[PDB]
Amino acid sequence: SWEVGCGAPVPLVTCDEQSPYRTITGDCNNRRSPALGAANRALARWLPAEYEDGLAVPFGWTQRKTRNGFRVPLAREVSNKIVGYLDEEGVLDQNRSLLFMQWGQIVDHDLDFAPETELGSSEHSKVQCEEYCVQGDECFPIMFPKNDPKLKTQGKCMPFFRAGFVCPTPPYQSLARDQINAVTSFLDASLVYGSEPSLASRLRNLSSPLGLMAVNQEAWDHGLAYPPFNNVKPSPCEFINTTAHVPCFQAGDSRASEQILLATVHTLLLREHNRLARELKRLNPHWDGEMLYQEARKILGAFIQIITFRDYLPIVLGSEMQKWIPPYQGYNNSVDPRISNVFTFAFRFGHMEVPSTVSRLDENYQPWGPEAELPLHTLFFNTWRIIKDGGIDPLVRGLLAKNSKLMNQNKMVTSELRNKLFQPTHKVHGFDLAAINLQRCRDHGMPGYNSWRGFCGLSQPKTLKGLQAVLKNKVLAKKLLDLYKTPDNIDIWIGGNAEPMVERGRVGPLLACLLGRQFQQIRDGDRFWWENPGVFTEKQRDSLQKVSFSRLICDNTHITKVPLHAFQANNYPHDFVDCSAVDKLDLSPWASREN
Ligand code: HEM
Ligand SMILES: *[C@@H]1O[C@H](CO)[C@@H](O)[C@H](O)[C@H]1NC(C)=O
Ligand SMILES: *[C@@H]1O[C@H](CO)[C@@H](O)[C@H](O)[C@H]1NC(C)=O
Ligand SMILES: *[C@@H]1O[C@H](CO)[C@@H](O)[C@H](O)[C@H]1NC(C)=O
Ligand SMILES: *[C@@H]1O[C@H](CO)[C@@H](O)[C@H](O)[C@H]1NC(C)=O
Ligand SMILES: NC[C@H](O)c1ccc(O)cc1
Ligand SMILES: [Ca+2]
Repeated sequence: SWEVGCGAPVPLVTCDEQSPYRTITGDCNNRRSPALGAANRALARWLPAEYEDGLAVPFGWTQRKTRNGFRVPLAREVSNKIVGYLDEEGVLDQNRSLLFMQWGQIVDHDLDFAPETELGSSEHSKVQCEEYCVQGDECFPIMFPKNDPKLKTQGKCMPFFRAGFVCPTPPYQSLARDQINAVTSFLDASLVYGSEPSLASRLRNLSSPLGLMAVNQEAWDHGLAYPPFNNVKPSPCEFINTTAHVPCFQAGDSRASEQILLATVHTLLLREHNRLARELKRLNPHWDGEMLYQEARKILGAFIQIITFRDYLPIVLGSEMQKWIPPYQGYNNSVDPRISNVFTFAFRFGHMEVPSTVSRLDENYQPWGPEAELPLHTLFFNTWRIIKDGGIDPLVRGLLAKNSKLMNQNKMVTSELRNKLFQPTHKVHGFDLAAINLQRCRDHGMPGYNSWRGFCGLSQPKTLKGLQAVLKNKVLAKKLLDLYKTPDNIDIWIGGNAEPMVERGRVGPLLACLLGRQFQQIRDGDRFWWENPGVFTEKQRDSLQKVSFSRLICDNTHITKVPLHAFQANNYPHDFVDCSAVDKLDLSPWASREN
């Protein structure tokens, strides 16, 4: 064991038996194993890690080390030969709104986050990766192949730093490297409220005992709130327009400002917390701030759970939904509610659903201004377009009226993500999320595509024609075998996303299984699930079900025309109704009288 820099948590905390609310960290959810699902613990390993050295090192690291007898291809080569495409025409999903993509990023962010170590690294090590493309320690650069346009204009590589892990702790037993999940595994609004005490406290409005989340003091949205700005230099949201000097938002999850629709969604969630606190106070003016914060949080946590499991999962999983996520039976305390490492790659299917543009739409759902449509890449780390240029209402309208990209075997990831991605700590709109996804797959020691096929009770192709029949695509299978030379060596991100979609869904069979299990586990294994007997009252539960994204939008913006089913492709004015024709969240059953 080399003296490599690493972060390892202790990390223990004590538990309260009677507590009616979740902890911030997610500790104490499970009584028998209180750290299960808590943040800052290892991602769970559904199958043993697969490293080149049966050790931390990742496949692709040493030149002369093969995987199953073949060299693994460069992540950027796979990306260029398989993931990329020119023509954006015909790629939109005729029956998914762009809100469908956006919820998935939201749900992803609630559940997992494996930050790189590099933030905790010496400046000489950061600059050595970028400036010289030299592989060492964490630094694991994505090298360009020879016929790559980025060679000519960017250098010999893209920088990349290995994910954080729980660092060797005694007895230096032979355990493979285990990456950290930095947020709570429970679907618990941790992206709004935080997964650590210190952040969760900074986000709160202490000053007024009304249980409010802190809001921006420097700017407002026709009176409605924005999240506070976050103080830290450098701020990537500053770097992208140094004239506008509008920093990133400060939210319960670090990645909130990564793109403008995510920030929009986080802004909707904040507002609902505050709206709930106010109305609860009215009902219960005797409740103090803590009680009002906790009861609102709890309501918002259920809201995310209902929207995800009632509205989102059925239309991702389609015909496999019932098989993996059958109706609820109550809290089972022997279920592992931890997020698996493989899930953090499975759920990147979202990436194939991101389209190349974003639109702002007026109150007649017509283009908001002369440059109302914008290219996705101009919107990475871009808070100024919100603050300065119309607020969230136009952006929300385009989440409703515009469409997600459909996954498609010869048009996988838009070039806005595949060539023009911006990352903090690098200066250029020049990165490739697909390449990064593959490198990270390796970084995490992921078993290859057949291991997971076999895990999920599915066949394991060994030849070209085997592969063709599974992918139902001769040319893609050809390109894959040319790169891999086998299917055992195909990285799970690209293998799982290549399979045609299941009926009524938007992922294939392998991903539906992987995702399927995970979500079933995080519902069944959660002591605070909204429907779990005892968490809410009977009467509370009849109000809670009524929720809808539509209602969330009406309540927290000045939009009055929304569809009933928001994840559907909805075209206005046909599929749009007056806000009034939509159910509310009835808060009466929260009035807790003396008697
Ligand atoms: C413009 C929209 C989006 C962009 C630019 C984006 C970009 C990124 C980037 C750069 C990462 C970190 C990659 C790494 O360091 O390994 C990431 C993480 C991730 N993204 Fe996205 N993403 C977007 C939306 C989505 C959507 C819609 C989904 C799925 C619905 C999704 C799923 C994920 C997952 C699962 C992770 C891994 C989180 C983890 O670290 O555990 N993302 N995204
Ligand atoms: C659109 O999708 C929903 C599932 O989200 C489905 O119920 C409906 O039939 C779909 N419409 C069409 C035309 O496929
Ligand atoms: C805290 O709430 C009070 C109203 O109760 C408000 O005037 C103040 O702006 C809030 N502070 C922050 C930082 O949101
Ligand atoms: C920067 O923001 C200002 C407004 O604050 C705007 O007029 C300008 O076009 C923006 N520039 C870029 C390069 O995005
Ligand atoms: C609880 O989960 C475990 C997982 O192995 C399973 O064996 C058992 O069927 C579950 N119990 C109930 C009552 O659902
Ligand atoms: N927070 C900055 C970083 O580039 C990032 C941004 C967005 C993500 O979804 C994941 C990671
Ligand atoms: Ca969570």
